Amino acid sequence: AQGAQQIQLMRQQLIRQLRTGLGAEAVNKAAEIVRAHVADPQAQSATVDRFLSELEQMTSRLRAASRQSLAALVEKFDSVAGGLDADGLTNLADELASVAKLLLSETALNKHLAEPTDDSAPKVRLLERLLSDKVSATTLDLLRTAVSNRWSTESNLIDAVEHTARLALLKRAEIAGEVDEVEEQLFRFGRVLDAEPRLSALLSDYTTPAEGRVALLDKALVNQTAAALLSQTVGLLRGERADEAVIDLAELAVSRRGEVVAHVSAAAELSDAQRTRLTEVLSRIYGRPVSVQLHVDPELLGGLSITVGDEVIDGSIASRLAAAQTGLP
Amino acid sequence: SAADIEGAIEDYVSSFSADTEREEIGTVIDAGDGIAHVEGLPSVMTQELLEFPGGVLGVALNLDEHSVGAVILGEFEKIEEGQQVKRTGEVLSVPVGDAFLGRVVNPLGQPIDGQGDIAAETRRALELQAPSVVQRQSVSEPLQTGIKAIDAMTPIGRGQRQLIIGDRKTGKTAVCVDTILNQREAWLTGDPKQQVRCVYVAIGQKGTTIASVKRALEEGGAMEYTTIVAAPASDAAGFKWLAPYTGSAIGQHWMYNGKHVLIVFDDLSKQADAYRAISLLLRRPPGREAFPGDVFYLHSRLLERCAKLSDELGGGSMTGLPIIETKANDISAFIPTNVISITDGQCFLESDLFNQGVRPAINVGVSVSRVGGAAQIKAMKEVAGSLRLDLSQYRELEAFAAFASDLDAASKAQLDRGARLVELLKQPQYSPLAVEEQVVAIFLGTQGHLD
Amino acid sequence: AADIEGAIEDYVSSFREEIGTVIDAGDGIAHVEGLPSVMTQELLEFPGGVLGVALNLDEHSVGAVILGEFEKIEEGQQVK
Amino acid sequence: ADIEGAIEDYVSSFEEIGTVIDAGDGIAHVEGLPSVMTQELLEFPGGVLGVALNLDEHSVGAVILGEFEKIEEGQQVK
Amino acid sequence: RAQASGEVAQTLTQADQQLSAQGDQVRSGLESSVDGLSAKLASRILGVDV
Amino acid sequence: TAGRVVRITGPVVDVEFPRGSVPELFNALHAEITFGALAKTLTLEVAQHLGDSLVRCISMQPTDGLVRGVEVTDTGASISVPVGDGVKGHVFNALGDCLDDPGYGKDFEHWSIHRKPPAFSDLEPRTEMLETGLKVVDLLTPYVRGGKIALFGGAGVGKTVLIQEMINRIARNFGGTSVFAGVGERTREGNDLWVELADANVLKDTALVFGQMDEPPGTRMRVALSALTMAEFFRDEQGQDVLLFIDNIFRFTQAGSEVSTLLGRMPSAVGYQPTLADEMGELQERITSTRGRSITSMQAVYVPADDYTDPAPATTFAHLDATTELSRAVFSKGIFPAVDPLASSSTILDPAIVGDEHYRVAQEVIRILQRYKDLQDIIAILGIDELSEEDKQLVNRARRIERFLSQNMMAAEQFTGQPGSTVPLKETIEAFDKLTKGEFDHLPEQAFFLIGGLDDLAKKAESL
Amino acid sequence: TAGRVVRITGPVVDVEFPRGSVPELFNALHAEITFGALAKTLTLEVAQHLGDSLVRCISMQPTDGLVRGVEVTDTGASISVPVGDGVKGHVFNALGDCLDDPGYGKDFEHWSIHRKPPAFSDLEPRTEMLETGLKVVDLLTPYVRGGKIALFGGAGVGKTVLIQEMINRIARNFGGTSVFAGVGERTREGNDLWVELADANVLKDTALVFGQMDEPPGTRMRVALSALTMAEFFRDEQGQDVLLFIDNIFRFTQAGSEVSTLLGRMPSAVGYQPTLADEMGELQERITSTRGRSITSMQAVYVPADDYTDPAPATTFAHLDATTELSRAVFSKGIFPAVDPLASSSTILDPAIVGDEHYRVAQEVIRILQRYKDLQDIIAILGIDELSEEDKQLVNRARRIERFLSQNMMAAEQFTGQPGSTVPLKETIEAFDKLTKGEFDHLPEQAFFLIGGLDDLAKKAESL
Repeated sequence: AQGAQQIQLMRQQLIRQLRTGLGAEAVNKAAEIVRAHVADPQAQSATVDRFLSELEQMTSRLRAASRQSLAALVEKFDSVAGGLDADGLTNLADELASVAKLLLSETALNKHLAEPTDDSAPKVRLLERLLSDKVSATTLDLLRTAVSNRWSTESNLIDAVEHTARLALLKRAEIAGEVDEVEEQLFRFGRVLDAEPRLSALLSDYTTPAEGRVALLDKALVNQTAAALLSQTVGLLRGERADEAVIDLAELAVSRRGEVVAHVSAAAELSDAQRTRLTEVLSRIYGRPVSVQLHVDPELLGGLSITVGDEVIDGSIASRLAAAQTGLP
Repeated sequence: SAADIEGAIEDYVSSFSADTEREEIGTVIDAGDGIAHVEGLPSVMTQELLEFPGGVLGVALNLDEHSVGAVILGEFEKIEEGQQVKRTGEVLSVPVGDAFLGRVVNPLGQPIDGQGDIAAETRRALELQAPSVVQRQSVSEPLQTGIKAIDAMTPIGRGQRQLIIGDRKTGKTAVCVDTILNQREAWLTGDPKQQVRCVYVAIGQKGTTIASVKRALEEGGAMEYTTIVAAPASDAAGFKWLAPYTGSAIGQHWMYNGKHVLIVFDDLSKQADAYRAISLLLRRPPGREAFPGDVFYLHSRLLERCAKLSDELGGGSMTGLPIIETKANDISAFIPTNVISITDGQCFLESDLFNQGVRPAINVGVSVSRVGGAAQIKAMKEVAGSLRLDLSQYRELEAFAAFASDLDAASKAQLDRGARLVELLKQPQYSPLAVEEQVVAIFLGTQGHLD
Repeated sequence: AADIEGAIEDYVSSFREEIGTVIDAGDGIAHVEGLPSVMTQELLEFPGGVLGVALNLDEHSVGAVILGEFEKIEEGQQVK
Repeated sequence: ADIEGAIEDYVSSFEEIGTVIDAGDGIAHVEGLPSVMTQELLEFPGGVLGVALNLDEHSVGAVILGEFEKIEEGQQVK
Repeated sequence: RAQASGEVAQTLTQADQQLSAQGDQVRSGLESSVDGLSAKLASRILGVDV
Repeated sequence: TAGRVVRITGPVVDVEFPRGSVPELFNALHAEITFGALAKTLTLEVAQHLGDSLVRCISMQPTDGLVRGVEVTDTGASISVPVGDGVKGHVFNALGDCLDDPGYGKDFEHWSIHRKPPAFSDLEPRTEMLETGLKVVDLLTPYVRGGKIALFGGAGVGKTVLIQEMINRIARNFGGTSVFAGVGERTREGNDLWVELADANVLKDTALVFGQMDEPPGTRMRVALSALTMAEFFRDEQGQDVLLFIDNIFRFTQAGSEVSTLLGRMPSAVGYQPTLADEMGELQERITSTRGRSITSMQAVYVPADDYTDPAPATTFAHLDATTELSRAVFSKGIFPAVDPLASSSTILDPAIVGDEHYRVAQEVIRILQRYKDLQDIIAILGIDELSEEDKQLVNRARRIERFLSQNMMAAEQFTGQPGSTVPLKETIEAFDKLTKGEFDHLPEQAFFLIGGLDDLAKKAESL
Repeated sequence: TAGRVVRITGPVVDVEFPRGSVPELFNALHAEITFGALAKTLTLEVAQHLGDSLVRCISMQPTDGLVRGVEVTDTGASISVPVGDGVKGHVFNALGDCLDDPGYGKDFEHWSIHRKPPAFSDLEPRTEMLETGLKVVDLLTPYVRGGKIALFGGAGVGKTVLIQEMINRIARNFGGTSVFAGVGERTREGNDLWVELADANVLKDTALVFGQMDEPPGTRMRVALSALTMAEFFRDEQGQDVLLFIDNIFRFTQAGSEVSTLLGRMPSAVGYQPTLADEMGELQERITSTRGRSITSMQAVYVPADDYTDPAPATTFAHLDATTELSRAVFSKGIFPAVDPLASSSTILDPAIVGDEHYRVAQEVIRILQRYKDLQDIIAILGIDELSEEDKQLVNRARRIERFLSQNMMAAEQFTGQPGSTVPLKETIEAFDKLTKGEFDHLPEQAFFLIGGLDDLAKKAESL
């Protein structure tokens, strides 16, 4: 009986490894057929159309105190901006970056100024003495609420002052009507600092004097708003990845319009006839206005892949080839 | 041959379908030593299986405010920072079914014997809760092990947990492999109530020990009904931690269907050592003996999930034989005394008995089976109904009288009876006695015919 | 530079009864922010009629052990 | 493109002294000294020497050899 | 036991010769079937006719 | 208005609330699990306030399938369990849901699990002797009716067989109410109790609460307080005398140790929580009986690694009136019930309360067994015939007293085959008064082993 | 573009790369040290990814003189060692550089030292007995041809005298190829072995890989994997039967603990690494005989403080087919080779494998020595005569057996000046059969010390 079963299992492993071999030969031939078929631009357009039609058929990073205090600070910045002007706003953003540098350097002052307290008057009086001659009154009026509120860490004050200096600078783009231009330049700088891994790692210079990175941007890298945003960000970089920081600037800039960014991957050159439908279906899916950061690449040939938030919808000849080849018996 | 070989792949190709539904993606932001932390995944569940890009799976054990502490269940060498991680949409689960009988599997329920793919019946979650007090039944029918020193003196019933605790090289795997082999005379009946299915969970065994156990089961025909869940010592502490739950889930599926199951865990001290490694890489504070605090709730949640079910649940059962290695033969150690308190009895295999010719080497004083004479046929309850107490009193009297110059007439009669019982309970490996031979063998001792 | 040192000195020197508020509570300990003039071993009182000893003083908080009925303490309670 | 590469070389082209930022019980931590070697012998102002063991991202963890009582915050280390 | 082990070793040699002859014969047809299987899968991976 | 989960790490869950909506300590919070077969409402107890409107919670049920950012609603009150006459003859879990008939308790009066122990003004010491009919218990460790009794013992030394025998002896004749708490006990013995109480028809007066060891640390903690707050209802609101069995009371403090590291407490000696004596005291003090209303607690205490120096056993020993104390040394000699005669102790064992005839005999047995343990080292190496005629006579009495403290228990029917026995206290004292004065040195040493008193000793000796 | 050093912590070096260019695990990374007399190229192995494109590396040379910010170049492959038939006869460090002439082997086929162990489909159990010609080994601890063997022991009991005995027993007449891994043992032994193999003419068929004590923990662990990679090539590609001596494999797990405390992973029991049983597993499973091709390992395992419960000995004990537990106690008697008969064991000591007579004899010897070790507590106080006659008869032959398990080894000649002896298995079984049956109780115990077989026992008994 052990011999009879040994023969049956030997036969079974022969017809099994036969099926593994026939499957491997069939998948590798089908991969050659689809890789040839994907060479026509009409075949790529048919694949993205089949995906688009299928899709047609188908502060939150901060702790509570810092979140609530940032929402209250932004609610006062809305009031400041309502009576602001571009020549005032550019000075407000530079002055708010200057105090963010001061807090980042004088870490004793920052540790005291970020002290979570309801009777916050001594902290306001410290800030009044230190700043009232150095900087304009409208920044003081905004830093009074920035200091009087409660922060979860001594970092989150600096993170709120930096974010407010970024908002004040974006507001110039929003009032002048350059918002689409500054967004396109921030995505351009975000893709280039992601494809240029030497200069962006050298721009992460928070171990070095920041003015060297400001001069590096002035030499290597335009709308003066986008240059001011990049220079403000590298000044205050505090060990974040430079490309990931610029992407987070672009995410804030689109979020000011109420929209969200879907990164998109394709064979090459997704035509505007595709882009208008793709924006419309993404908007229907996620319930928001959208913008597409087209990251075309030949390795993911055929179909369309998209990522937005944590989620993805990923239909491509490569991703479906892996799905077919892994599914062999 | 050729028509089925082509036809199976033609049915596969015809079934192949688009994956164009969304999924969430995280990215690994820290990885090494068999752990990874995954950024993102805003909706991942606790103990969700995660798909890493190398085919390898992990489990989300910690969920922080901005990071997920995943344990990797496989070859972590291919994991690095920045690559994408997809959620599975599945709490930690393994495939189960009748197709596992006669296979050697990873703790993910995928084969390593090198035979074909396993035609799994369903998935089962590894963390489905134990049958509550109102769902259980009194252990009342025996597992015959074929070993006189167990079946007559520390009996094992269907739904027992019997801890085969001992020192290194004392026959712990020999007792459990003999127990799994002895079930063939019941399996061949084809009657689902007599028929016992087996699972042998090898945790941290060397791969040639697992291949030795496998061929010992092939020689006796036990691979007809035994699944081996092999976490050989080569694989990462994720698999070595998980293997007992994969054995327990594969077992539970037959148990809940009304089959009888036997699980052997070889060895639970190496699962406790793997869970220590996993917890210390995740940086949880160690408790006592450097083990995690919940090292009890590792073994209780494992072992308490095997018991005999009520007739309202098909009346199936699962019987656990956990094994423990007692470092320097101390029974009074932390992990030993946890598993001794989770289980229903001990077979403490003393290495000093094993050397002095007493093999299987059961330390009759400390070893016990708390189900007792419910886990025996009536004839064994007759002939052996106090045999453990007679042999422990003999080992006490033999320790005491070892230096007396003379003895009382009854003390002499007891000390000369015990020596007949100890020689009667010796047994060579691979000689399983049928219960009908065990009851007669014990009858010679307890009625004094051997005197 | 020197102005920040003078202003921090004047802030710390700037420090009716003093009020704190509970910021953490667990297991018989309650951390109290505020109480700038508290002394080590001072009896604090909490608004439920509970007492604590102010046994540890940190840079921004007072680690007070709680003497009874500890379940009655909450984050945000006014401590005198 | 080439402007970025050249700028990266220029930043790379751009008797240093560190300062004690912690001391206690036999060890001291030094800020600065970006070009210090691991296990370099360091000298403190009191003529005391130390061994640069743990070279962190922003500090150098020095074991003090001899009278660590003479070591304190803000002393120049060379 | 030795007679039965000799019968089992003979059965294992007869299996090795049978499976060698079958494995060569079925691969002869499989080499032709693989073109049709890959043609079918190139459609199912693209998600349209090819 | 409701909160949300922020962080999940084993059984411990962090929850964030709006500024004004933070729940008080020990509130029950409900969160929903929505995956497949795991889909359940989850109950969390608020263990700490972390600050920033975060609270840290322990989950009463497994956190598997719980998702970050799921909604959490506070119940506004602590965990509460049904209390009343109608909980007798039912089985409940720690949350107070009936296992036998889901939803049964939902119309009852619900009492909060957490309450203060009775005031010191309400306490008086109890001195009534409880008679169990076990030789070793009634002689050397006499139990207190209304006191806090215990059965200490290492792993596997038979504590659960002894507690099931103590149920069968006391709660069978007892005219009041009984409660059984299952705190991290083996579920098999929870079911063997449940069917045994149904067969003996005692179940009509017994409420069982089970939080067995397959359950997460949250329920292994709160089950002991849940069963206790059913016993505290029968004590306070009805004034009917209560028995409260607890197997195993150590698992309360162990489950506390398992969460303590995740709760961010630093570990103490041998890795317990630091709050050990304050958690255990806040439980054990509630089990006392106030004047005019007895609770007869009977709690089995596990002893880790058999080490009676271990902090949990060593802290538990303060809370008790009679401590039976099992040991693996006595068990390994087959002297089941395995009670160590010299470690085990009672406060009622004094000649003012038990009477001089009992007290003298208990002290003469302890003196003999103590001299025997002083002599076992000499007897193992030099050998019995070396000793003085008085010491050697004492050894031949101690070897008989050791065996005559063993008994065929009614719960040990399966261990021994013979039926169990009850030995009256008067017969226990007479038999040990004879044994200590040598009146049985002519009987064979084996004749005393497992035997139910003098009538059975005579019938066994004449059978040899 | 390439990486830079960020942090240095003794032999552990944290290096950052560009956003994309981050290396895999176990890649070899070159760095430069440019100071004076110690200027060296530095080989780093990537152990972890810390995030932010940082990778934590283990240095294979001492890091002294390494500056922060120096350039680090990824080689894009693991540490690779030369393999080939031309590897035999040379001496290599962990990195596969020849010590004798550094230009050698750089043109051979190089294999990465990190490889998956053979899949379970290719493993089979090995049961063929290896004839060593040592009485205690061939009787009580029969070694397995193609198995794993270990020599456990304290410090200075003879683990390396047994290894250089077994090199003379097996590796001289063994037709295959031998590899010797020096893992953290004395450089002096590495020379006295290398010049001995050159004199015995065995060197022509062995490769030595040395990672001796003076080396930093990175190479003191990776040497074992490098030597094993040379043995895996002789096993797989050349199809040879291999011997693989590894002295001392405890230094593999010790060097793993030292780097783990520098990687900053939390300490396990007694301050070993976590992953102790996974680092030891991932070494010890590669060293196995697949179905077609044998690899006879032999591993000296140190035991720290003679504590046989220490996590490293206790972990490695599972991987072995035969274990020879050397002992301080037996060494103190001068009973070289110092093998403790009751602790040592072999998996092939079954009557189905060694035969009925050999098994029967080995169990009679072990029973006699077990009874003697269980009398040692009386012997230590009273001496032999106070025993019973049946025990005193046993102990007289137990002392004769305990001494007749000693032998004059071929390696012992450098210490004793006396020649070595070889005893065939048949004569070993016959001599212990006669000893246990009691044919030699009339010879004095001093007749049995350090003697090879019955004819030499007779010659020594005549000399007295």
